[PDB]
Amino acid sequence: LPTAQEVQGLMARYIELVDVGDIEAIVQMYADDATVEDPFGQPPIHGREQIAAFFRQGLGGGKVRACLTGPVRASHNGCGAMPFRVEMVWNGQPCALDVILVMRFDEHGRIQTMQAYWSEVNLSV
Amino acid sequence: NLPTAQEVQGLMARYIELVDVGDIEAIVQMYADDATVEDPFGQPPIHGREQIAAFFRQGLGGGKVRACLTGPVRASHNGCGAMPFRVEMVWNGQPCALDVILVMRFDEHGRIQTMQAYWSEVNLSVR
Repeated sequence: LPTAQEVQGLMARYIELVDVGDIEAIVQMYADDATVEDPFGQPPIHGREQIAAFFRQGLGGGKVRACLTGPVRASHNGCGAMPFRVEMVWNGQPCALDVILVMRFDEHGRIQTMQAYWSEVNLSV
Repeated sequence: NLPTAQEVQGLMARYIELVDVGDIEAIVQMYADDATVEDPFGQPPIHGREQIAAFFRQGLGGGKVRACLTGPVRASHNGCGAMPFRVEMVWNGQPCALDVILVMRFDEHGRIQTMQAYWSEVNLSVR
């Protein structure tokens, strides 16, 4: 069960993995039976196979940039939240998306649940 | 009347305004009667307006707390939103800043049903 400082580290690395687009390293940060709700409000994705398919589709050939826009907030029960921005172009016009991610880690330092808050009101193009 | 994403951004932005001014009463008014609060997340939750009101009395009550948004409010389509903000106050006899992230869920009447605040000592900064 990751300490507060370890959570900050695990989460910062996660944005780094998204920014570079290493899909396989991203999937390995998740527990084998992790759950993903992105966007929060829609039905959750379950398991690495489904999570992998989700990322291969989203970060696939997309060429995306992602960066923390503020410090990672972490608690003492293996949970944390962070604000970040996702930028693309694919259309000639710069597009941005502001998101806040909430994660709960397990006793092995793997992501058990992940929830991303954002909607169309967070798009800026 | 479950708030839309845009209404959530408004409600949450308003919440911080009240915390800044210090209107403790206007804040408790925003919570539903059987609302739940977890601040900081990881601690046992407080149930009911009574406890909640008692809670804010202790915290915001004593101390000239200051607070501002540090980024836009993220909002879902099912009455939930999350936002990042900073709190400024006097900690253990020193000027300090606290970086926080709040997660809220509203009910069918625009009242806060659940509130969870993420922060720890790792989010504490001097001056």
